[PDB]
Amino acid sequence: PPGTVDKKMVEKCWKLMDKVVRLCQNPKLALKNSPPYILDLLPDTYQHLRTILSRYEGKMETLGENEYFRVFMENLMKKTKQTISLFKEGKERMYEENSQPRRNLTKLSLIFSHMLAELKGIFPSGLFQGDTFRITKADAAEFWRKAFGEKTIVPWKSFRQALHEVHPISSGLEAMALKSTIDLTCNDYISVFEFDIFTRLFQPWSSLLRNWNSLAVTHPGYMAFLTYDEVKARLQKFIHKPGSYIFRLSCTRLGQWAIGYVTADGNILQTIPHNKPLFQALIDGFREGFYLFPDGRNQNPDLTGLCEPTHIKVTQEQYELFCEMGSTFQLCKICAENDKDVKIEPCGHLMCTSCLTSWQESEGQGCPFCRCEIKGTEPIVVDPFD
Ligand SMILES: [Ca+2]
Ligand SMILES: [Zn+2]
Ligand SMILES: [Zn+2]
Repeated sequence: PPGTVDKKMVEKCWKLMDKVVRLCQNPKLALKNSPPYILDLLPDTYQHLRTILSRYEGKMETLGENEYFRVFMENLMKKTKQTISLFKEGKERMYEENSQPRRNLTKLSLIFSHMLAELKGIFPSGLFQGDTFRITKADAAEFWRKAFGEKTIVPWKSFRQALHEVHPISSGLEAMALKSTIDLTCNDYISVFEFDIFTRLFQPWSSLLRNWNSLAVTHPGYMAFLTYDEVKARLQKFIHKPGSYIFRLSCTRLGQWAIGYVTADGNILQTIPHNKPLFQALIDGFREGFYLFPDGRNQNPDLTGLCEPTHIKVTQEQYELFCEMGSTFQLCKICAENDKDVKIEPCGHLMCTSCLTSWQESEGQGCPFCRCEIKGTEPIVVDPFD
């Protein structure tokens, strides 16, 4: 895997994508129009795929041999069947908002959003431009070329080992946490589009992982992907506390941050740092007295050490908590399909049985997360009532 793409497969994905549309059109659901919107993202993906097939009408063989497209269509079918099955098992819970199956539909919608953004970035106007994809940051670009050359997409394991040579990765828990941020399409593959977005968010390249640890992993202000209405909702509690701020990612504008803050008048405003790294904007904003309380907390981090040449560490408890951020606690964070049903001793990490088995059968060393020895295992129930 992944195998070549036949026209019979593309017709199969379309039959699947349509089934998801029919399910989400249900008035009993009453989805949110705010991005990501799956009822718009799917027909756009379909309409763009036709554009791709339109340009490769006379040259279909070369399209099926394209490594990126084989991966994309593989993930498209997997993420679509995952959504269809989500409606199947969830049953009545889908209708009640803020339910665990319903929340997973939001996570999947965000991934479908990331997929279309990647497809339009790699196939502009329906033509493959992957090998000539320009990585914005220079220092990040020369790294990719040295390690992967003209490759559009690479396996996570290959990407992890490569990045490890320049920016050290102390443990597998840091690796899994790193993957949760950079692997937008969630297909165990890293593309130039994904790599570009990440290296733009956590610039400079010289202190890449040292920036990501201090801005996302251990920073209360980090909110990942949120809607502006969701930013107003959380900051509304601290509307009587000028200086209260949070920063988020936007699915409609990848690669840049959006900082929400509380004024003295009692308003919630929102700015976008443009040409300076996030920590440089937070430091300056801290001196100005606008960015004072991350998530309303009186303990604001000192990021001034990032400008200096060199030097902080992160607990493994913080890495594990970061992995549980972008989704619900129910989901296994390895496959992001099945729910947890087994606990590993003595590290206490949770997962599903299929992943643990797949890791052991693949001659893996110990726990899939921390790679520590497995003394014993015990089963857990994640959905006790339903
Ligand atoms: Ca990916
Ligand atoms: Zn799993
Ligand atoms: Zn473990």
